[PDB]
Amino acid sequence: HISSQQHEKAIKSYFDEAQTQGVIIIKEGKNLSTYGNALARANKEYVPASTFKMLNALIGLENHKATTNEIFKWDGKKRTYPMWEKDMTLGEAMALSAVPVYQELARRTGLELMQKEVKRVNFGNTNIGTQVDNFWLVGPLKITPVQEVNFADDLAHNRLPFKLETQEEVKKMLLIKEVNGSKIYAKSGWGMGVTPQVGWLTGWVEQANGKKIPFSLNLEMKEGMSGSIRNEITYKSLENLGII
Repeated sequence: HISSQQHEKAIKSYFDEAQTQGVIIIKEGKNLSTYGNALARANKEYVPASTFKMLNALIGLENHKATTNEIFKWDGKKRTYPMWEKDMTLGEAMALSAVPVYQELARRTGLELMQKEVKRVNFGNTNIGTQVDNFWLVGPLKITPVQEVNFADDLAHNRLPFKLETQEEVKKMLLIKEVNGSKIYAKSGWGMGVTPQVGWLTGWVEQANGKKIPFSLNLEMKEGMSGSIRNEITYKSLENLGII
């Protein structure tokens, strides 16, 4: 029906119109497809930012540093956003991307265990340095858009080296949208403590027929830019390709 040239032009325009540079890697089966207006970003390293929360959650749950029902109490100190000044579960913190909750979880895990677990799952360059509570925000941990879809691919198919239940627990925390029988599971990310700033939206679409299609949107964020563009560009691309 529609030509590859046309799909590539449309996706590229989604990034052009947002006035940013980015790429969206789609994985169908074992085949990777790169779309966007800056394809060379596919194999470049960037901090994972909040997308790391997926692995942070897997590690904490596997090593019993928390349960899926445990309420992390707000300590009462001012936080960057009012929505974060409340008591929440890992799952609510994932949806709100509440860094404080995941920094606490990382501290429970501890530097030694964290470095060992990141090495074991082979996430990005696997280096977390010496600060257990911010390595995914300002370095030294980095990962490429290609490694992100592959990580998303593994999780969606329960192939990561964690118990089946642990992966299922975390996957339930990532449902962000339902469209015509398709479910989108994803984690957004936005590293503001780095220059240039990087935006993410990694995950997968589960189609009605059960097929899972992983993706990874990666672009440069600019001050005065709405975080929802990550989602809007992802949805329009997924739709344009007929994925959802």
